[PDB]
Amino acid sequence: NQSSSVEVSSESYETIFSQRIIRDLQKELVVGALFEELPMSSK
Amino acid sequence: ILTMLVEPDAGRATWVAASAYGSDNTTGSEVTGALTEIHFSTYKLAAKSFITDETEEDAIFSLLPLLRKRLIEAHAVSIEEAFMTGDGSGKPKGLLTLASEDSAKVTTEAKADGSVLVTAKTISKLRRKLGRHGLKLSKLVLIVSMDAYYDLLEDEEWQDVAQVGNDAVKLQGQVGRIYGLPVVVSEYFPAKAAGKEFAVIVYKDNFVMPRQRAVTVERERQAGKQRDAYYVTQRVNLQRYFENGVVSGAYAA
Amino acid sequence: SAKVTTEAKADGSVLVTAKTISKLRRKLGRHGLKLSKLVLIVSMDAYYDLLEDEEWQDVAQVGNDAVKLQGQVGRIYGLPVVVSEYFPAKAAGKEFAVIVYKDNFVMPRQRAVTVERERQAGKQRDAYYVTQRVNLQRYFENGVVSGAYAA
Amino acid sequence: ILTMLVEPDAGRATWVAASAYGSDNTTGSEVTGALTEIHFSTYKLAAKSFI
Repeated sequence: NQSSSVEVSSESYETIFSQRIIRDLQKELVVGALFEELPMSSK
Repeated sequence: ILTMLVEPDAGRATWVAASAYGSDNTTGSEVTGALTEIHFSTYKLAAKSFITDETEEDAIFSLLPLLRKRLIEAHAVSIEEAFMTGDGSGKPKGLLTLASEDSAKVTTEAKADGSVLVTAKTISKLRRKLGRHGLKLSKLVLIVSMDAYYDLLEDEEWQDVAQVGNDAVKLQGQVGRIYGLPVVVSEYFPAKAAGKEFAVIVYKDNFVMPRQRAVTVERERQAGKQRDAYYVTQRVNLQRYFENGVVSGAYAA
Repeated sequence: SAKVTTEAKADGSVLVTAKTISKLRRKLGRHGLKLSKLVLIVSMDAYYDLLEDEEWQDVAQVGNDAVKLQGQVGRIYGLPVVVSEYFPAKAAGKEFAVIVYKDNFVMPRQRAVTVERERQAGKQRDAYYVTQRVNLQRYFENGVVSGAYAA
Repeated sequence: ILTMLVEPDAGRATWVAASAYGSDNTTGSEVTGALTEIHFSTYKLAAKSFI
């Protein structure tokens, strides 16, 4: 703050650090899993 | 200040060749990631008014409730105006300023003089610049100026009943949903002129209101001048998470 | 300065159409956003011109209330129509319709309509006197818009 | 004559800088207002006849 007669040393004592983690809207996946499986047990 | 963490982007795998089965290249490549952060702040809004202890007697009716109500309503007017189009110098950056500085100011062909009106198709064309967030309709807010609303009321594409269902203008005189977007009229838009915004669409969930203290009223008695000072202060700001979620249309240059 | 000079001519080259009437609501400003608190008044010639309006002819255009099926015009753009015959004569620059903010107007009055009779025996006459004191005033300086024929 | 009163319009506040967080500018500006009045009157209309 640095305006009173008594203030704090560094901004890290004026700040609240949060572990909350956020992400934006992400693209969707469509053609990844629309076809049907074909299991091969050989080469 | 308050800080939150933003998770990084995505990574890619690799297609290993068939000749690398007997070497360490079989296992592929590396995927690295680094976090980031953002911060929020606040701004202070203040106003005051004085009432000498002799004008109270020097009148037939009281004048205090008028003073207090004027204080509160002035405070609300200023905060809403600043949220509309406040700059960044000591005041929150207004929605229109955010849209302009994000290059989301779509310059339409409507004219400020009045040669060309504002059509509903033009309003709906702004949804493109929203990008990925424009696909969903329940998460959007539409706000139009007064003159935009009056030009909407005279749209050739909404007159006939056969053109637009039962909500034809000729039968109602009012316009409700435009292209599925509800219509809200606000009068705090800038003055009507060339290159000025007349409608804005925002992603509602992207914006937050950091706030430290609410509106507080303090009363001080100044016996040295025989007055009754009143003080009203608050600390708010308008902040958003990411750099997207707003689009604004403007008249032609 | 709410007299809107529209395009309808004073002879009959251009008629008076529903769009001209509905466009006046803009000049009402903030008051024009609520239809339930307005009144529209049109003259004889304006009403007869509306009866021939091109945009109220067909069933497809305007619901079931096309002119061809009824022959009279009721609600227009949501505004009920009232016909009055006391407008000035159809001439260049004169008016043919008016929209008023109803609640903005009051009619002050000091005394009702009173009748007094006097007997003048010197002339064998009975004089009858009818008097009243009224006026028409508004609260604030707005709420009325009128459209006029072209110059 | 009958006279009524008219309330004034709205004011606005100010955003103070952080540099003035301790001085006397931390309260910003002042909002003021004055009232107004209107008037009403009447006119007289009359008619007469004899028989």
